[PDB]
Amino acid sequence: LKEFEQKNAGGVGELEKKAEAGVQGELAEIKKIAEKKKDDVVKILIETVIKPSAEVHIN
Amino acid sequence: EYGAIYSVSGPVVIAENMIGCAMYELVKVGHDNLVGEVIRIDGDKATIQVYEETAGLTVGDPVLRTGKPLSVELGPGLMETIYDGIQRPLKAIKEESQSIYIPRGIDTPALDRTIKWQFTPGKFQVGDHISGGDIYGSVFENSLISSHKILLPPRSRGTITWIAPAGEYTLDEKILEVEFDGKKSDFTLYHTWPVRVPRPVTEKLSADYPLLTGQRVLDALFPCVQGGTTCIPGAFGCGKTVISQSLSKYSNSDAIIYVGCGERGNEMAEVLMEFPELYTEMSGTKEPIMKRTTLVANTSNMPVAAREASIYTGITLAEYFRDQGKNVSMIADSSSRWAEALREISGRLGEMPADQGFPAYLGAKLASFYERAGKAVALGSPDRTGSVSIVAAVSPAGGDFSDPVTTATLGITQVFWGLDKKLAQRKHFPSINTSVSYSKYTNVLNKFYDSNYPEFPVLRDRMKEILSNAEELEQVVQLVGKSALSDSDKITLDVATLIKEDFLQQNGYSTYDAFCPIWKTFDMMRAFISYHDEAQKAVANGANWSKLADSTGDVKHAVSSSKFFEPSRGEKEVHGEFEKLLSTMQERFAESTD
Amino acid sequence: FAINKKAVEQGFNVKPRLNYNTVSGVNGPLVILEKVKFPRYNEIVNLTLPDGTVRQGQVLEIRGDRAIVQVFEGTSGIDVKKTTVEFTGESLRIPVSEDMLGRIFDGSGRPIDNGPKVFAEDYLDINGSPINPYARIYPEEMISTGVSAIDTMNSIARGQKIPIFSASGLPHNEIAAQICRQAGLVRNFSIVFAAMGVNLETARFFKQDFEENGSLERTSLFLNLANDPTIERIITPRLALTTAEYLAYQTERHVLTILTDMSSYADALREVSAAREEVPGRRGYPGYMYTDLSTIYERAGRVEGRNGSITQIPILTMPNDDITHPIPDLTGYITEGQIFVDRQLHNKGIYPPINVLPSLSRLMKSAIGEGMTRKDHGDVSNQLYAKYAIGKDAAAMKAVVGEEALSIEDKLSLEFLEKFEKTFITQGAYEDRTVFESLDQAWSLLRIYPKEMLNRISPKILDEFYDR
Repeated sequence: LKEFEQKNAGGVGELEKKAEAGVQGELAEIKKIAEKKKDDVVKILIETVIKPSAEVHIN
Repeated sequence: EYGAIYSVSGPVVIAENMIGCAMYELVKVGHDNLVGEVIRIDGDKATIQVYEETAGLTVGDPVLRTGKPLSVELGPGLMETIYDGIQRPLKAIKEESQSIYIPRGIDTPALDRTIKWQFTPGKFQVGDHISGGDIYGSVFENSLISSHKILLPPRSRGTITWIAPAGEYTLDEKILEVEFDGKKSDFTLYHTWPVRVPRPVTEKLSADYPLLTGQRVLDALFPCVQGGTTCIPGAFGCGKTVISQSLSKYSNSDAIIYVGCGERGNEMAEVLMEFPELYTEMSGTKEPIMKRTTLVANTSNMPVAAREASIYTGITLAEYFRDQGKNVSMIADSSSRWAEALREISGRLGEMPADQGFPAYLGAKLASFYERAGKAVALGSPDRTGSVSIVAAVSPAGGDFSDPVTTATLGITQVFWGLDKKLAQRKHFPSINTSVSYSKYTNVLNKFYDSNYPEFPVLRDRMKEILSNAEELEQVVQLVGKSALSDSDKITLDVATLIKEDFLQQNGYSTYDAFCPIWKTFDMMRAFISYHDEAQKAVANGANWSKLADSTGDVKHAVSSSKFFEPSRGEKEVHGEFEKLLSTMQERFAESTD
Repeated sequence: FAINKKAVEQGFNVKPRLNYNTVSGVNGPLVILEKVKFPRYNEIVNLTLPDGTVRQGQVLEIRGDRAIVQVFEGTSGIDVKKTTVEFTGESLRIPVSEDMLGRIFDGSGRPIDNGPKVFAEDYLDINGSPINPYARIYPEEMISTGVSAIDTMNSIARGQKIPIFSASGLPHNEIAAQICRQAGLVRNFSIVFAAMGVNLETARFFKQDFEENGSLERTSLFLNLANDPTIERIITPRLALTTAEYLAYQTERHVLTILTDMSSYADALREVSAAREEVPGRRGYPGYMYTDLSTIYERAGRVEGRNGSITQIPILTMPNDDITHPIPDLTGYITEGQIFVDRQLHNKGIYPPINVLPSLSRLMKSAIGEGMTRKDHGDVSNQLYAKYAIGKDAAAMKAVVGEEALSIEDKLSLEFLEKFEKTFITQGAYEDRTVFESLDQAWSLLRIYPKEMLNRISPKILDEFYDR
């Protein structure tokens, strides 16, 4: 049981490496995709902002 | 007219600028053009029923009146179809939508115009006087219901100025030029009729020709006759649907209609897709029984007014068919749910009930709704003879005297089948309390039995009397247990036990326990009668019951297995077996008695 | 797919909102406005107290320039001069996504666990639209639980409404937790549980059970305690059902739902039914909550198009150990099956303290028998029910008459009963019983009797397993 308790402390450095593996790639790809559609969406939003929408409620 | 929406309150709306309308009249409302019927009017503010959902509606929206009350479409294509409470094609709506939802404002027609039919002119020559209720031609709709009759809707008279030829046709086509005053009489293959008002008839008649269920207690004990009705409690362990299935597959009904109001959805989907699995057990094996079935299934989740109008729609369809001189049956999901909807609507309207949550008129409304059933001779030259039978599946609130609807039903009906809770507690289904149920028709129906089993009535009566005596003596014995008791005491106890385990028990699913004919029941009854009578007359002079039963041995068991006689096996092989059984029983009694 | 790409275009037109400042009256959970243009019934509106605080509510009644608006986040500090009302002009929209796993949601459905917005894939109406009646499939693949009573007498097929009629001060929540963690489908699963009108300890308990279970990653919660404004309690179940529908019928995943309290729901509905006059039903309850209950229970089952299925398990608390009381009675009307507990057995230190006699599963026949189980099950259950009732009534009779009319079979049924409650019903909080050994114990108990009393057993089955 003492050996098992000690081994319960053996899993303290694998957690950080697993977290780094889980994060790094997704971080990198998010940063990358932050540029392809970047300008496209910028233009889309800016253009859509200025549109007039003249309307009257009729009832 | 073009109204403006003034106020909206959930399933209630107040329009303005309403003038000259009928407090029962369809209306198209809102931009989405929803459906609603005015209810209460005053000045120019209209209280309108809404049969759909309200969301995002605003004042001033256009309001379109119609000028007519709620009606249903009558003609071909009805049969073997499923609709909502307000007559909308579930299948057509689903397929058109290609989704799993119901859009708001859809108007899929009740009867499709996408199918042609092979019409045939009747015998009415052009230039002849005509009136409502007179057949002028027929069309083929289905094998089981071939030759769909075509009738002139009532309130329609004139002289036939023309007749359409035979051949293949669809709806929408004028087929009969008539003139009351002018050519205006143009009629296509279908027509309509307001739900609230029942159609007329030549006259009514008596009742006879008892209905059959296949389950021994009902037919044998508390007779049921077509052109009538009754209340059947639903326990979900007493064969909630088995009775309905047996009725559908055995009742000599020309048409079957079942409706769903408190459908939990599971039962709905099941019954729907297990009807396909069902087969017509009549005049050969026709895989589809739905050719005799048309359903109006509505879950609670639909607007309450739909559950309100479901029964009116169904009964109207029933009358439409029976006008052709046929036999029809109705099945109701749960009347209690309908009453709950009624009280909900009344309260929402803002008028106090008087029955711990039910408006007073409930009784009158139920009486009127019931009174459309019966037997009658049709109206018109062809002289048909229809018959409408129904049954109300009363769903109690966990009590019997708590819900007045029970009293209302018991005050109007003439056959009523109660329920013993303890039977269910013992899983003794079929669970029916004998001491409470009753059927008045037994009186008249002697004139029918005397033609087939002229000794059945008195035998049944004596059997029921014996059962009552056993019930009575139970209350004495239980408080004191076994004591100084005559052999007749054990005789009554054991005969009652055998009757109940035989009669009041039977598997809902077996070739010999889920269905029985009249003659087989007759044989069972006579065998038990002979058993008990011979036993009693034997003990009348000594013959201690212990040694008596030992001498007769397993005669009680000998008759017990008779239930395993499979019916439909000739009716003479089974009858011959029962004759042999009676012979052995009578001789065994005569001999072992001495 | 592309059609999905071709439908979001509507999310690019923006229209400002009217900001009214004409509050006309306040009465507890209700606010009354004046001079309103185009009320647009069933609208979500936002309010700003004269301090910077912002809360929101929904309109319920509308007429000429008069709209009646309920509100959730309390009603204190409201002034009739310095408050501003804005009209979003729309009903409630709930953001939805796949990422909500392992997220804690308030009663209003917001990340209360330091996590940012859900980054929604879409906003959904909390009130969906009805499923076409001709679109549903019947439940099958009877799922097990490891609980002798539930698994045997009232087995459940996934896709059914199943209330748990609990009584006050009972370990019902623990029963549900053991059920979920030990959930077993042998003929994985996403669990969303909503906490509304509840105390605190239950929350930490359930979180602990999920963490130890390890399934916390495949579940999400909506939390709403008593200190939270009571009014929003009428919303949480809508959010839960919307999320469940989205996940199941768009990802084809089998999902189970747990509702802690319907009693608080009925309480909130009654609460906001009197600030405005309403002709009350039985015990003050507006008669129409039948409709709302149906709306809640509308969402369940399976359909042909979607493989994923939904199953509802609402825990209900009897106010006074009662069924005819409006809440339990109405629930029984429309719900499916029922699970019952009794105080006597618990006082007798019996876990779980189920009461078989009232508890009945309306739907068991379809998902039992051969193909997935052994056909004996039906007769086993019927005979068990019958003998249990017989023993109970025999004990009751003796309690008033003594040993003066007690047949041998009477005391036989008694001793059978005592052993039945002692062994069969009792189970450890960590042992799961498959149907097999369950039926084995059933036969063990049964074999005390002769082959003639057990008339609820077919001669065939009566002879197959009477002795092995």
